[PDB]
Amino acid sequence: IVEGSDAEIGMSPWQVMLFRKSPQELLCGASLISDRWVLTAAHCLLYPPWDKNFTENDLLVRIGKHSRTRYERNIEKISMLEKIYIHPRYNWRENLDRDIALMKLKKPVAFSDYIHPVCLPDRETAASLLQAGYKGRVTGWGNLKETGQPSVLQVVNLPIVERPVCKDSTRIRITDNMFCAGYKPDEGKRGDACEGDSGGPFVMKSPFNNRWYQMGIVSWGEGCDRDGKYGFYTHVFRLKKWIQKVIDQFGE
Amino acid sequence: DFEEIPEEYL
Amino acid sequence: EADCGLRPLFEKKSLEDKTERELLESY
Ligand SMILES: CCOC(=O)CO/N=C(/c1ccccn1)C1(c2ccc3c(c2)nc(CNc2ccc(C(=N)N)cc2)n3C)CC1
Repeated sequence: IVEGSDAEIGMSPWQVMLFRKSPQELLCGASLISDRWVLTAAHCLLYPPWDKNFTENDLLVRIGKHSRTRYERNIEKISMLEKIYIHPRYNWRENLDRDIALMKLKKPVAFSDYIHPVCLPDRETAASLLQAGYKGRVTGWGNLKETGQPSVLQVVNLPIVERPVCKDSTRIRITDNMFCAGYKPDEGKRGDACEGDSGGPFVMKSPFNNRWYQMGIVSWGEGCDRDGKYGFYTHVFRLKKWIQKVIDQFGE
Repeated sequence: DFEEIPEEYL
Repeated sequence: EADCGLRPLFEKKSLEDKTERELLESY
């Protein structure tokens, strides 16, 4: 997270770390949506241009973490992957469209003060909050600058940007399954997700029921925190039906 | 610089 | 989920984190 700050303990209990066994390293960010389901970006698992195509056994999910590199004894829980499900229409060829994936854990994770699921938005929640200017929150253990690594989970609050502005900031073709966030050059404030943060959650706290909802998944960006550029996010609600069906098909 | 995690998960 | 989005160390004990108000002020 570029220009973020250290997370408070228990501030993001749904934060999950996609961790590679060999060599042991951070692969991506992710989120806890139930005791057996973790949500992340499809590109974290499958991304041919970067020679990425992990199988369940290559991965480990670390939940309840705060510190980046330290094994948090008596706090974090490390789960194994039973199955990986990538959106059947995720398009890594043209533009990372429908960049979403579900990972079912081998056995249910126990909730605690540091482990708790975030909500997925319903049509109405999405309609009211997914508006230009409304701020969401991005968290992760990714790079602090485009060109080090944090000691602790980082967090930054970023405003949703008008679609025309998002489109006019890049040569990439934006789809409806994406939204962008971040400050404009004249807005003064800054911050953005960066390498190591992708797959992570973009959440918003509904002022209607005071619950946190995951509106986006860190998907792509051109550099990190560059003036005139914005972080792009998978529109979670637009692809919820796929989520529901997977969870009600192979789910538990 | 990742600290060794219980070999039990590997 | 019936208890989703309510944090044990915050919402559950009516404590607010240091920057959530920034979010709410933008809505
Ligand atoms: C390094 C050279 O790359 C290239 O020449 C072409 O990159 N092509 C694209 C692209 C994006 C969307 C649709 C089509 N093509 C890209 C690109 C492509 C795939 C990407 C990507 C960035 N970023 C990620 C994941 N990591 C990531 C996510 C968000 C970030 C941010 N908000 N600053 C910073 C990093 N994945 C996964 C340059 C922006």
